[PDB]
Amino acid sequence: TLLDALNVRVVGSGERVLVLAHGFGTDQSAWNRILPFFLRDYRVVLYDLVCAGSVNPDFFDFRRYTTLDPYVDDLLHILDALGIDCCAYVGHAVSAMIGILASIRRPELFSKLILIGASPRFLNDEDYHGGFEQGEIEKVFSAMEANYEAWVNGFAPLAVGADVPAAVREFSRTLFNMRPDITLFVSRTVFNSDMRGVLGLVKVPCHIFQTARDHSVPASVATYLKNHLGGKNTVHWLNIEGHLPHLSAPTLLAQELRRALS
Repeated sequence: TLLDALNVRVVGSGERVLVLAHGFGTDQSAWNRILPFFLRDYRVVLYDLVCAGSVNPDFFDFRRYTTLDPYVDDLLHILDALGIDCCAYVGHAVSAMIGILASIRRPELFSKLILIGASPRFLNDEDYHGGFEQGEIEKVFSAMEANYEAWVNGFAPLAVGADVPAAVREFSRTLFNMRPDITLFVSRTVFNSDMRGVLGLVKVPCHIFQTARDHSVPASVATYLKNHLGGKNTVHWLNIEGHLPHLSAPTLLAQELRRALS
């Protein structure tokens, strides 16, 4: 029933497992345009985080999903249920972190992690530039709660960054699918987490995919990850603007994935 609730799907003609894990505001459909590049060499595993608008909101238990741990639990449950003993993992934003944490708990499960638009911490402090001040973040939450639609319309073009209208709409609609309720709660969960202290525990190689002008991830956060993740790290400086390259420049992003995977 968890595989059903989280919309777990296994496609492709290959034998090597590749899992694609969406970030906040989207669901697994965000990979639709990447997918074709991997169907013939891989067994591709996709799923939706509980907070995706495509998952029954009855399954979003506010007394459970207060931190990333249960998200990790869900991932690890999927992989065990599918009988996966080793895979390559691609995670966008929050799913980058979920991947990190999963790898630490089950290092045998991952051959490689690929992180797209990852950050261990959004908030600035003494010696760390995360991109956001405590004030800023709060004004986001009050904008979201006051008028959810107005917020989506102002946030989506910024998240996409580049002028790709089709992408803005697609991101808009998956944000709109989410119950405003949950979007608020999940955002709190994320903007307030500090993953910095875990990075050194990672031992699996990580490829850090970083776009130009990512509104939620400064260029230095990519370097920081490269410097702190405890395994062998490669940074991929994408010639793409925005935080959602899988929606905005899918052919370009797929080519880099293919390269990172070899």
